[PDB]
Amino acid sequence: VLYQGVNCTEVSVAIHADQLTPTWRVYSTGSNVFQTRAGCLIGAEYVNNSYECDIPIGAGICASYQTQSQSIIAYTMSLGAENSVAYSN
Amino acid sequence: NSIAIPTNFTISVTTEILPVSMTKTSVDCTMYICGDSTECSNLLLQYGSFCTQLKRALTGIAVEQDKNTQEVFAQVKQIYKTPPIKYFGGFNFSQILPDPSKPSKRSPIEDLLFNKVTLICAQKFNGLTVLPPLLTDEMIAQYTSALLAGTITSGWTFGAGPALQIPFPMQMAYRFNGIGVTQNVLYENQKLIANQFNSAIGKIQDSLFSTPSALGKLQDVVNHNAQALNTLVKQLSSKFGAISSVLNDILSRLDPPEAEVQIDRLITGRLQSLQTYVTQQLIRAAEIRASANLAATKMSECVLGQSKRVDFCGKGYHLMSFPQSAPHGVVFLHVTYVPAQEKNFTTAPAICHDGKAHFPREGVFVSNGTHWFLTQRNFYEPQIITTDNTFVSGNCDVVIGIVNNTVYDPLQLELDSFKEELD
Amino acid sequence: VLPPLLTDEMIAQYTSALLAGTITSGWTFGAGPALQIPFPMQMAYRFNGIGVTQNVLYENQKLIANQFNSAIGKIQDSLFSTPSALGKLQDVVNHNAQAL
Amino acid sequence: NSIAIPTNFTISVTTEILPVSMTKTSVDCTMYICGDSTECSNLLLQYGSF
Amino acid sequence: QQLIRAAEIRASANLAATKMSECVLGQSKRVDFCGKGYHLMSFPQSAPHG
Amino acid sequence: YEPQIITTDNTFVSGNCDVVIGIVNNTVYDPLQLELDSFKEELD
Ligand SMILES: *[C@@H]1O[C@H](CO)[C@@H](O[C@@H]2O[C@H](CO)[C@@H](O[C@@H]3O[C@H](CO)[C@@H](O)[C@H](O)[C@@H]3O)[C@H](O)[C@H]2NC(C)=O)[C@H](O)[C@H]1NC(C)=O
Ligand SMILES: *[C@@H]1O[C@H](CO)[C@@H](O[C@@H]2O[C@H](CO)[C@@H](O[C@@H]3O[C@H](CO)[C@@H](O)[C@H](O)[C@@H]3O)[C@H](O)[C@H]2NC(C)=O)[C@H](O)[C@H]1NC(C)=O
Ligand SMILES: *[C@@H]1O[C@H](CO)[C@@H](O[C@@H]2O[C@H](CO)[C@@H](O[C@@H]3O[C@H](CO)[C@@H](O)[C@H](O)[C@@H]3O)[C@H](O)[C@H]2NC(C)=O)[C@H](O)[C@H]1NC(C)=O
Ligand SMILES: *[C@@H]1O[C@H](CO)[C@@H](O[C@@H]2O[C@H](CO)[C@@H](O)[C@H](O)[C@H]2NC(C)=O)[C@H](O)[C@H]1NC(C)=O
Ligand SMILES: *[C@@H]1O[C@H](CO)[C@@H](O[C@@H]2O[C@H](CO)[C@@H](O)[C@H](O)[C@H]2NC(C)=O)[C@H](O)[C@H]1NC(C)=O
Ligand SMILES: *[C@@H]1O[C@H](CO)[C@@H](O[C@@H]2O[C@H](CO)[C@@H](O)[C@H](O)[C@H]2NC(C)=O)[C@H](O)[C@H]1NC(C)=O
Ligand SMILES: *[C@@H]1O[C@H](CO)[C@@H](O)[C@H](O)[C@H]1NC(C)=O
Repeated sequence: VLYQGVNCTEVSVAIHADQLTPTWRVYSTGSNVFQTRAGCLIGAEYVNNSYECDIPIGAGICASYQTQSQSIIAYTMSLGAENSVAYSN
Repeated sequence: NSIAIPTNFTISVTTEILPVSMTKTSVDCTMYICGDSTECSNLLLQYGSFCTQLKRALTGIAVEQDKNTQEVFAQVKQIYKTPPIKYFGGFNFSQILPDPSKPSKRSPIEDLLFNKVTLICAQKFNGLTVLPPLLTDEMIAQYTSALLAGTITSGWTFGAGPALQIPFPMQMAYRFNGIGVTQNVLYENQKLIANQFNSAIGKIQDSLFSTPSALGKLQDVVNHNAQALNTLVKQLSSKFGAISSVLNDILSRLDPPEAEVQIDRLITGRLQSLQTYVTQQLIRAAEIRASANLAATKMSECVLGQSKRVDFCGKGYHLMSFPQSAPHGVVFLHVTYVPAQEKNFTTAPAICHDGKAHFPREGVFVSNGTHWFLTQRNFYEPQIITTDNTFVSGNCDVVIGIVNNTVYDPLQLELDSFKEELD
Repeated sequence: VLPPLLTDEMIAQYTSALLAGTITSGWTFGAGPALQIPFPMQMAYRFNGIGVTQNVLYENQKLIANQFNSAIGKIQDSLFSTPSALGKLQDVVNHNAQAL
Repeated sequence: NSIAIPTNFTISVTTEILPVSMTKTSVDCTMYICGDSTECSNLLLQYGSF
Repeated sequence: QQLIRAAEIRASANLAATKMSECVLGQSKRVDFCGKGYHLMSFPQSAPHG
Repeated sequence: YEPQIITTDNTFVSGNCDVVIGIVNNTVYDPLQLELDSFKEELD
């Protein structure tokens, strides 16, 4: 679940105070709360490895379901493989 | 019988600025109209699925804006890098290549473009929110950098498949052949061409820096979306015939039977305002999509290749183009060959020699008033008219305006310088 | 209704300039300074452009000029005699008049 | 092994017609809706900046 | 409705300008872009609203 | 890739071996001068 336009601190505080209008709660355990520019993403583990974009999140961040059992992960998308061309005179 | 032929040329760089994407907005229909009032929400439900349609229209626009950005910039399979030593025949590309010393790794020109055009905005945050682009400014800059590295190090082979390295001056020589100018024109004047290129790029940087309106198209896109949202928010203060523009005051003062009437008046006005906003956004989205499609076409035909479409890739004969990123859009620098310093020569459609009509294979016959020469059409370079440069078809009679001149045959001349006397 | 910024005479002047440029300087006009070229040689270049050699034009120059003149006369007669030839523009006018 | 090759040619002129501009209109919103009535204009102001 | 028609006319005008540049100010190799047949040249003529 | 022998039929000549940057030394073959040799160089 992505809470758009909010800080993760504000969401976590609202969860602890039982202030959020939707009454369902995502487990929101350690390593599943990640701050993006789009908003606070809860329920996906952010990894450093880049992958091709699958489900867009925003601001460079995409999420996908991947085996690492399986889970939903978030990552900065890869733009492509690197190719250094052997330019010479 | 008069033809003008250029004797010099200018390398010119022009700038074309195109919008690619809009600010992506999202509207919470119920809060905008009813603002957290339960009574209003219950009345709003009687108008059917208008909020649902409005949400899909804005979602579709947001998706299209990301599609437009990807279609314009993500045209390269791989991210190409320039060599550690940025020497390209004397062509200085530092103004259009990433500057490693600055954050974001943008070129000097991209940084200028980003500074001239102007993530929680407190203003207008009354249910109207803005979604970030899917690609960040750094990712767009990376695509632009890859496109520039590909073009600079591998020319036109990059767009059609694997990137094949070629020395830059030879890429330019090919491009010169592409515009009907021989390779030796570039190689004899390579220093002049590189100096004119560098001057033109410096002029681009100064032109963009000093002209407040250079990027008006992108500022206009930003201004239209900001104005559309200011109008949509401003409409909340209107009464539309209601006793008050504030929903909480209507509920605070009146009993349900009267509040429903005043609320329905506010719902009608606010819902009509949202439909007006969405319709205008759909029209603007269509205009931006058309612009993005043009920008993607230009990216493919001007940057990933050499175009022969007149005025498509700037004024003059197209040589090459370089993309630069800009907020909500793309700026293309189009490098063209412009003829200069023409001279007026006498011409003829054919030369008559031994009773046969000789026509140019690749060129035009010219005269300086005493001697006939064959020259290429786009650059004065007189050659001796010979049986290798011309072809023969017909007699010296049908062609109108044929003139008498000697056509030299090397082999008959050679046969003389070998055994004419036998001993 | 607001008048157009360019008058019909100004548009005609732009069209005239475009025609004079094309007729007297060919394709050199669009890319930079206008360079005069004899018209039959402009056509010979254009013939090379379509994969036909220059001598085809020069051997048949009179035939080509006559066919051109005939085709233009046919254009004038076609437009004069066909009531629907310009329907796209009449449709634009009719849609705006109907809207008002 | 059969190829057809033109032995003659025709110079053809065709006509393409494209719209470029519309009649440019302007609407005085208040007169259209209220036609010089002050009472209507004062009621029209309650609908905001339409 | 006027905004929609304006968008359609703009698209037409953009096509007309493209054709002006590629058919009148040059020789096009785009099939059927500048009429049927192999393109040699084009001549513009003015018309009301187009 | 289709290597051909560099000859006076495949190339054109313009200028001296000085202005062009990066010019390299190689033989350019001329069939007619070679042919003239295989016809009457010795006369008899
Ligand atoms: C390729 O061009 C760039 C410029 O486009 C050359 O880099 C340096 O450019 C600056 C101007 O931006 C040159 O002038 C400097 O201006 C600053 C202004 O504050 C001044 O403080 C400096 O003292 C200087 O005058 C600078 O001279 C120039 N660098 C050099 C070494 O000349 C770049 O060098 C060019 N590259 C090649 C390979 O020629
Ligand atoms: C073709 O046109 C180019 C310019 O578009 C000509 O190159 C320019 O030639 C002039 C000399 O006539 C150069 O001016 C001189 O520059 C030196 C620089 O130190 C200065 O000391 C002299 O007093 C004078 O101003 C000019 O720099 C040069 N421009 C470039 C970009 O290289 C070229 O000569 C023309 N060629 C023909 C065949 O007409
Ligand atoms: C290629 O086609 C063109 C026409 O597209 C041929 O030119 C035409 O040739 C005919 C003769 O076969 C000409 O007709 C004659 O015209 C005179 C005019 O005074 C008339 O008195 C005769 O009774 C007869 O009708 C026709 O005018 C001429 N058309 C043009 C436009 O010049 C050409 O001969 C053909 N060439 C080949 C190689 O087949
Ligand atoms: C036309 O061009 C020819 C060739 O360059 C000129 O004749 C040559 O002129 C040079 C001096 O500039 C002499 O050294 C050559 O011997 C001349 N060649 C021949 C074949 O006579 C000619 O003078 C030019 N004429 C005009 C009017 O510009
Ligand atoms: C080119 O040279 C030919 C001769 O080689 C000229 O042809 C002669 O022209 C005169 C009239 O000018 C006639 O009386 C002769 O009978 C023609 N002779 C031949 C063999 O055809 C021709 O006129 C010259 N053309 C130009 C343009 O000067
Ligand atoms: C190509 O060959 C020429 C000779 O035919 C070389 O020119 C000589 O170069 C040396 C220095 O390398 C000079 O001292 C001589 O005076 C030059 N002679 C002539 C006749 O020009 C040339 O350097 C060779 N080029 C390459 C790239 O090897
Ligand atoms: C969220 O709040 C913390 C409070 O310390 C702040 O440091 C952080 O920058 C904020 N993040 C965003 C994305 O606003």
